[PDB]
This record gives sequence, structure tokens and C-alpha cells, in this order.
Amino acid sequence: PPEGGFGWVVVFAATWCNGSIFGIHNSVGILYSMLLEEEKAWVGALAMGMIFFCSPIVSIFTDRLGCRITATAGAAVAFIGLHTSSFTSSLSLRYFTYGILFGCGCSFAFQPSLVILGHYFQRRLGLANGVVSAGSSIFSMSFPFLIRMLGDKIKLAQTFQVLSTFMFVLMLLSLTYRPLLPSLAQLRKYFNMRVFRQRTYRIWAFGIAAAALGYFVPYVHLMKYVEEEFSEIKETWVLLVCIGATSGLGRLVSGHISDSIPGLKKIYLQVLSFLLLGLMSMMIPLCRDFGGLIVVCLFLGLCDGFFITIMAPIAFELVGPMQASQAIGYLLGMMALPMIAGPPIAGLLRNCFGDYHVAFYFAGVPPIIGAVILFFVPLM
Amino acid sequence: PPEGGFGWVVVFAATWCNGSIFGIHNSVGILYSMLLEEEKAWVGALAMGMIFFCSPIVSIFTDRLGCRITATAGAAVAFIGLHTSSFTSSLSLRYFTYGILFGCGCSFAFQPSLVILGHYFQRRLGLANGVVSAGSSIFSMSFPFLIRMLGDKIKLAQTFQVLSTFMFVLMLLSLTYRPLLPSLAQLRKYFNMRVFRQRTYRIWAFGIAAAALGYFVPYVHLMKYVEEEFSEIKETWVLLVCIGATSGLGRLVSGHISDSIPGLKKIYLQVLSFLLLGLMSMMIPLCRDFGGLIVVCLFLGLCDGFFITIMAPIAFELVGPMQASQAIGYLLGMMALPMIAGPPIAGLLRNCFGDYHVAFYFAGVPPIIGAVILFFVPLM
Ligand SMILES: CCCCCCCCCCCCCCCCCC(=O)OC[C@H](COP(=O)([O-])OCC[N+](C)(C)C)OC(=O)CCCCCCCCCCCCCCCCC
Ligand SMILES: C[C@@H]1CC[C@@]2(OC1)O[C@H]1C[C@H]3[C@@H]4CC=C5C[C@@H](OCCC(CO)CO)CC[C@]5(C)[C@H]4CC[C@]3(C)[C@H]1[C@@H]2C
Ligand SMILES: C[C@@H]1CC[C@@]2(OC1)O[C@H]1C[C@H]3[C@@H]4CC=C5C[C@@H](OCCC(CO)CO)CC[C@]5(C)[C@H]4CC[C@]3(C)[C@H]1[C@@H]2C
Ligand SMILES: COc1cc([C@H]2Oc3c(O)cc([C@H]4Oc5cc(O)cc(O)c5C(=O)[C@@H]4O)cc3[C@@H]2CO)ccc1O
Ligand SMILES: COc1cc([C@H]2Oc3c(O)cc([C@H]4Oc5cc(O)cc(O)c5C(=O)[C@@H]4O)cc3[C@@H]2CO)ccc1O
Repeated sequence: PPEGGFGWVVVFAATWCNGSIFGIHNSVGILYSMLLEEEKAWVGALAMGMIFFCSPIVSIFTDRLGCRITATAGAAVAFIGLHTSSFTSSLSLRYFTYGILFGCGCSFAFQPSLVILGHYFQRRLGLANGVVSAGSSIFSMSFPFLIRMLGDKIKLAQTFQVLSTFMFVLMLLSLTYRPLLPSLAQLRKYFNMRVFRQRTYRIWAFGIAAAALGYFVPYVHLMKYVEEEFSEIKETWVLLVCIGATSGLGRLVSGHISDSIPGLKKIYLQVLSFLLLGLMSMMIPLCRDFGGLIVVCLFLGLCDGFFITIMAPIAFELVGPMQASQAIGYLLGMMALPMIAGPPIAGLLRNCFGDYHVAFYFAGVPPIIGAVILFFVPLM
Repeated sequence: PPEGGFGWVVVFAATWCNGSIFGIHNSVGILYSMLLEEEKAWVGALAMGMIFFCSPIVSIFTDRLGCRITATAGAAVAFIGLHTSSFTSSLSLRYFTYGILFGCGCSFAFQPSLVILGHYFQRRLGLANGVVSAGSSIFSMSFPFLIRMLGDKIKLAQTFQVLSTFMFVLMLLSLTYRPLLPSLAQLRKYFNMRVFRQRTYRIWAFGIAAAALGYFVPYVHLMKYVEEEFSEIKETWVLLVCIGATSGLGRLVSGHISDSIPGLKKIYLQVLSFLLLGLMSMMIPLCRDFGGLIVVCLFLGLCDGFFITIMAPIAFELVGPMQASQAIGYLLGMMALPMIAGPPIAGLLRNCFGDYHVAFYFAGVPPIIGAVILFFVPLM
């Protein structure tokens, strides 16, 4: 492949996808507040989980139709969802219009964004994925502040209109996904399940799906933990700045260095990104000083980066460019449920003991189990 | 060409363009009213005239870029114009955002919609143009009532958002323009002016440009004339129904029958539309009865249909499928000024004498002169 040229354009488009999806999701809570201030928590998770739960279908549509058509359709559906959100005034139409439309369109627009990078970059696929991931991370962490500032000025409908504008620009950028590689019986044709005929992929996906609960618990619950335990410190934005900076840096660096790792050995990066996190999840209760929290945030971002930034290229390397959309889609589908179920269970455990210690101690285990499971994949 | 199949799909898309552009323009006045009701004319004409005045540049793109790219870009610009209209709250930013953006995007999206029809239909080009024109007419005369109903319910920003999603669907449909036939020095390359090397095209375009003032005066000024002179009749919607029905019927019929006329003889149809209308324009200040007004409306619609519905295929026939975008664009550009200037001059004439008699008498002449000019084009 070119490993450059028009590929870089695609990278930009890919970035505009990720940061504009997750970022918008990061704003959901703010939007909820808006609603309350105009009328004086599960739909937000449903819409976000629809990105990964519906990915297996997007994989089929990507193998059959293509990256461009699927991405454009998903972007159009997301635009329509945000549009009808701007128009709807209800608590039942909001659920349908946001979740079923916007999240599904996000899934359809998000699945092909990695397969296209795989189309254009082979030797420098890791670096392109790292660029996309770092840009997406920065944009996602920056979006909610802009949404809050808009809320201070305009109402909810206008905000939904701006989000639909973001989705519109996304769909326009999605047309740069120019194909570069070739492309009851119908039920068995669409669900052949050929990637699950390889032990390496099976065990890799199983480990990644097993790690997700405890992988995602700390990131959601750190802010609440610091707010509860540490009430006498006012510089809480330092934590966010540290996490974001180190996470973007780690994403870029991991994407770069994953290219120099010959074969399946890059899987080892992921284990470390699960090992330390695991261990880190069991030392958050032990932090008595601000500096300890800062160090934990640095390590949290470092662990966050590698996982995603190589999970994409490792998915492309395990099975090949042909069976890459399917592998990515089913990895995402398997991760869909545990990631959503984790933080809820962490909160439930917190409510049953009055402290986050047990929640973090239990969330530190699944990542370690996943790391141990993944450690044995490169050995065969 | 196919003269069918996917071409019909294009026809639908083409329809969605025309009816959705002109219809939206027909709503401008209503929008203005809403603005006043929230704060208690030239901009509307400028935005509409940008469709035809800017067509020569759209012709240059359509021949170097293509119908699909130009149509999508124009639709995107129109969407952005309606968006920023929904957001802006001012009397100077409104002018820019509506006129310069929406009208120019409408020009860019509207010019290729005829060239693509010519691409797909050659032997049945007239019928496709007639279908597009009839659907466009019905949609245009149906839009303002729906806009009024929406205004009675929601505010101006939401109405602009609805128009924006109309433009969005238009842009989505404009991707079905798949090409079917091939595609200081740069200044002379873009402005070669080769269609003007043909005397037939020169005289045809000159006659069509000369007729426009008086061609378009009666349609705008008939409602005002009946409101002023006929104040004792309350069934004024019968006039609109007659005009719309007969105009759509005439568009379809003229488009269908122009295919049976071998060569340049179809130009004669246009001269009839210029002759009768002329005479009709001179007989409006002679109707003492409601039935006479109904007959005049029927004849007005009949004259309206043929002109447009054959102006497209005759433009394609005079110069060929290669120099068709250029011919259409420059015919539109030449028509741009007189069509805008006409009704204003008719109103100015009405003011200075206290009645519409002289205005209609003067507006009846330019169409007759254009008919006489065009009569001699098929003779050589
Ligand atoms: C309830 C839900 C309802 C859902 C409704 C359905 C939604 C989805 C429907 C559409 C999805 C279907 C697939 C879409 C089509 C994708 C494929 C396709 O058509 O081809 C793509 C086409 C080309 O694809 P192609 O495949 O034909 O390319 C040709 C390749 N060969 C020859 C091999 C076949 O892409 C384009 O070329 C279009 C380019 C348009 C450029 C647009 C530029 C816009 C610039 C805007 C600037 C605005 C800012 C300016 C502001 C100024 C302010 C001052
Ligand atoms: C490895 C990385 C860990 C971080 C991360 O995963 C990746 O986890 C996600 C959770 C997100 C936060 C959720 C809620 C809020 C509160 C909101 O509060 C308004 C202001 C406030 C004070 O003024 C009240 O007014 C501001 C935004 C913020 C902090 C989000 C930022 C982005 C975050 C950190 C996301 C990011 C992708
Ligand atoms: C055949 C030719 C094609 C072009 C053309 O005909 C000639 O197409 C016609 C459509 C007309 C509009 C239709 C409807 C309305 C609503 C009305 O609302 C008053 C109140 C009422 C509810 O609307 C209830 O009493 C105001 C006028 C307006 C905007 C017309 C303006 C003139 C227009 C644009 C005409 C235009 C010259
Ligand atoms: C609300 O309940 C939950 C919330 C979350 C949030 O926590 C994270 C997180 O830690 C990491 C991501 C990254 O995910 C990716 C996956 C990919 O495959 C590719 C990528 O480019 C990305 C990134 O860009 C994303 O930043 C996303 C999120 C969720 C909010 O964005 C997780 C689990 C939950 O249950
Ligand atoms: C406000 O000042 C003016 C207003 C008007 C309005 O009167 C007409 C009219 O009589 C006919 C059209 C048709 O024009 C076309 C031209 C084409 O090349 C192809 C087509 O498909 C169409 C049609 O669909 C249109 O219906 C448009 C309009 C204007 C409002 O729509 C004219 C001159 C003015 O100065």
C-alpha cells in the first residue's frame, strides 16, 4: 500500500470520526443536566454500548457493501438521530431517537474507520492508528467543556443542532474511504464465522473480553473516588490534565513502536497495559497524598493508550487484511457487554460497603486474568 | 443511453432538487413575516437570482469536475446556509448567509440536474425533463402552505432546520449522478466560449433572454391584480388551483410531445408559449368576470409549462451532449438579469399610473419580441 499520500487524508477523516463520536458521548451527561434545567442515566449507556454491540453487523455490511457506503450510511443515521433529538420533546421519543439511531449510526460509521486505515497502511499501520487514537483522545476530552460553554449560552435544541453539524461534516469526510483492496444459505454466508476457526484469534478476543470490566472501572470511578475521599483539595483539574496528556502521548508512542515489533509479539504490549493497570487498580485505595493520585493518573493514561492503539493493528495482523473487518467487529461485539456491565457493578459494590476499596480491589482482577490469558497466545 | 433503468432513479433525484429549491424560495416571504412577528424583500430576490446569475461558473465546474461533485458541493453549501440562517440573529448576517450561501449552493446543485438527465436520456430526454418539471411545479406550489402551517406551530430557527434537512436529503440523493458519458491560458481554457460560435444558439439564447421580463411579470402580479381590482370575490384559491394543475399537466404533455418533433422544429413550441402569453398579458386588464380570470389562469399555466420543459431539451439538442452544460449555464446566466428586473419594473409602472393596465400592456411586448426573434432560428 501507499503507506502515505491519500492514506493520510483518510487518517484525518478517521480522526474526525473517533473524536466526534466518543466526544459527543462524553457530553451526554451535560445534555441530561440541560434537560433537567428545562423541566424544573441508562439511555446514555445504551447509546454508547450500541457502538460495540452492533459491530458484528457492521462487519458484514463492510465486507459486502464497503467501507465508504457503510460509513456514509452510519453518519447519515447519526445526523438524523441528532436532528430528531433537536426536534423531540419527550422522555420516550428521546430514548429511541438517541440510542437506537445515533448509537447505531455511530457503530456503522466507526467500524470501517479502522479497516480503511488497514487498507492504506500496512508497514506503518501502527503509526496511523496511533495518530487516529491520539487525536480522538484529545478531541474527546476537549468536547464536554465546549458543550458546557455552549449550554451556558444556547438551549438544548441548538446544541443538538451543532452536534448534527459535527455528524454532517463527519459524513462528508467519510467519502474519502476510497477502496484499495478487493472486496437459509445467505444466513450461513453472512455468518460464516471463519475467524473463530483460528485458536490465536479466539483466545486473544476472549482475553480482551474478559479484561474489559476491570479495565474500564477505574477510568469512570476515579473522579468519584477523589471527590469522596479527597474533599480538601481544589486542584482536581490537574488529574484530568495529567490523564489526558499522558494518554495521548502513550497512544502515539505505542502506535509508533508497535511497528518495530515483528509479529504476534506486539500482543505483549497489551499484557503490560493490563498488568500495570490491574496492579494500579489495587493501589488507588492506598493513595494518601496528591502526588500518589498524580502518579496513578499518569500510569492510568499510559495503560489506556497501548491497549486501544495496538488492539487495532494486532487485530489486523492476526487474521490478515481480508478477514479484518470481521475480526474487528466481533472483538468489539464481545467487548460490548463486559465494558458496559463493569462500572455499574463497581458502583453497586461501592454502595454495599460504603467505600470504593472493595470495588477497586475487585476491578483489579479481571485485567490480570486477561493478561495471563493473552500471555499464552504469542507462545504458539 | 439506457433511456430508463437507473436513469429513472436520477429523474427522481432531479425532481427532489428542483421542487426543493424553488419551493423553498417560494417560502421566503412567509419566513420574512415570521421574522417581523418576532421583532415587533431585496434579499429574497437576490437569493433566487443567484440560482441563474451564477450558473455560468457552475457550467465550468460540471465539465471539469462533474455532475456528482458539483451537485454534492452545492447541496452542502445550501445546507450550511440554511443552518447558519437557523443560528444567526441579525439583519446583515442574514443577507450573507441566505443569499450568498444558499442561492449559490442552489445554483451549483441545480445546474447539473439537467445535464445528468441528458446523460441518461437521449431519445426520451423530453419525457424525463417533463416529469422532472411537473413534479417540481407541484412540489413548489405545495411547499409554502406547509411552511405556513409549520410557522403556526414552531419558530423560525426550527423551520430553518427543517429546510436544512430537506437540503440534506437533496445532497444524499445527488450522489446518484453516476457519469455515463466522457468528461492567463487557464482563463481562456475555462472561458473558451465555443457555444457562442453557433448562430442558432446565439439567437435562441438572445430571444429567451429578451422574453424573460414580460414572461415573468404576469405570474408574480396576477394575484395582486385580482386582489386590487376584484375585492368582492372570496374564492381566490380557485385561481391558484387552476394555474398549478394546468401548469403541471402542460409540463408533462409538452415534455412528452417534444420528443415527436424531429429537430429544431421543437423551438416552435416555445414561440407559442411566448405568443399566447404575450396576448394573454395584454388581455388581463379586460376581464370583467370571474370566468375570464379562470381562463386566463389556465392559459398562463399552459404557456408556462412548454417554455421550461422544452427549454431544457432544446438546449441539449442545439449543441450536443458535450457542450450542453455550457449552453444551459449561459442561457441561465443571460436570463438571470431580465427575469429579476421584470416584476420590479412592472410594480414601478403600476405605482406611477395607479393601475396595472399599463404594466401588463408593457409586459406583453417583450415575450412577443422574443417569439418573433426565435421564429427565425429553425429556418436556418
Ligand atoms: C431513519 C434513518 C433513515 C436513513 C436514511 C438513509 C441514510 C443513508 C443513505 C445514503 C447512504 C448510501 C451510500 C452513500 C453513497 C456512497 C458511495 C457514493 O455514492 O459514491 C461517492 C462519490 C464517488 O464514489 P464513486 O465510487 O462513484 O467514485 C468513482 C469510482 N469508480 C469510477 C471506480 C466507480 O463521492 C464523490 O465523489 C462525491 C464528492 C462530493 C464532494 C463534496 C464536497 C463538499 C464541500 C462542502 C464545503 C462546505 C463548507 C463551505 C462553507 C463555506 C462557509 C463560508
Ligand atoms: C484513559 C482516559 C480516561 C478518561 C476517559 O477515558 C479515557 O474517561 C471518560 C470520562 C470523561 C469525563 C466524564 C465527565 C466529565 C465531567 C464534566 O463536568 C463538567 C465540568 C465540571 C467542573 O466544572 C462541572 O461543571 C467535564 C468532562 C468530564 C471530566 C469528562 C472528561 C473526559 C473523560 C475523562 C473521558 C475519557 C475518554
Ligand atoms: C406557475 C408559475 C410558477 C411560480 C408561481 O406561480 C407562477 O408559483 C406560485 C406559488 C405561489 C405561492 C403559493 C402560496 C402562497 C401562500 C400565501 O399565503 C397567504 C395566506 C393563505 C395561506 O398561505 C391563506 O389565506 C401567500 C402567497 C404564496 C407564498 C404564493 C406566492 C406566489 C407564488 C410563489 C407563485 C409563483 C409566481
Ligand atoms: C459509561 O460506561 C462506560 C464508559 C466507558 C468510557 O471509558 C472509555 C475508555 O476508558 C476508553 C474509551 C476508548 O475506547 C476506544 C475503543 C476503541 O476500540 C477504539 C478507540 O479509538 C477508543 C477510544 O477513542 C476511546 O477513548 C472509551 C471509553 C468510554 C467513554 O468514552 C467505558 C466503559 C463503560 O462501561
Ligand atoms: C420574485 O421575482 C421573480 C420571481 C419569479 C418566479 O416566477 C417563476 C416562474 O414563473 C417560473 C419558474 C420556473 O423556473 C424554472 C426555470 C428553469 O430553468 C427550470 C425549472 O424547472 C423551472 C421551474 O421549476 C420554475 O418553477 C420560477 C419562478 C420564480 C419563483 O419560483 C420569476 C421571476 C422573478 O423576477
